[PDB]
Amino acid sequence: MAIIKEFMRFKTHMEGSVNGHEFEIEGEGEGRPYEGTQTAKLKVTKGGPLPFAWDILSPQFSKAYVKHPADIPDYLKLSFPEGFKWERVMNFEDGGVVTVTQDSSLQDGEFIYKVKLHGTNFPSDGPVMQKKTMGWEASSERMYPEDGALKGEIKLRLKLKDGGHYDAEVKTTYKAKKPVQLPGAYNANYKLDITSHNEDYTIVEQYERCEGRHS
Repeated sequence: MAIIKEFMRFKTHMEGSVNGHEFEIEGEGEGRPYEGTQTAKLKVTKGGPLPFAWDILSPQFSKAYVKHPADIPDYLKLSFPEGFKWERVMNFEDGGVVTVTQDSSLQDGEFIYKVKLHGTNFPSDGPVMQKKTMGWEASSERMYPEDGALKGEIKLRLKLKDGGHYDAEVKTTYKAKKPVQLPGAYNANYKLDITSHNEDYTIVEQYERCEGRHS
């Protein structure tokens, strides 16, 4: 219940199910919220090893860490200490769907994230269930004010191991727990990398850089 410092830590917990496969993940991260950089270390605590591509989970692990110029109100930083919630749908090009709900708060000097995720309708021979993906390309989320919340739309592109790409259309609503100043439409430009992973992807490290700007 405080301020966002130049250096901030986070703890995260995810409960999810993908194609009937139940799991939980606990993680710890850190970064520079005003620089727009962060890292996270995630561990599968239940249901590992996962039978599907880690990549569908990585974008679910932190919008307080977006670099904003002074002219674009930082709605999601402004939401603290009480914080914000978001809800997302990812529609993959072969019919697979992920939905996610998340709550973000600031407690005792650290961000606390709680994530719930459903994935379903991934084909058994597709790249997610066959683990044939190799990270996300850099992307730009179009952010805009609507219904008193901040909305985001992204066309995400997953690289495939054997060539080509696999797309998801992503729509998210981000809502502060109390009214704070919304921005005009802008672009949130992300690069998310898996920096390490053990054999079976039960311990994974990620890095993300995100900066908001006007096009």
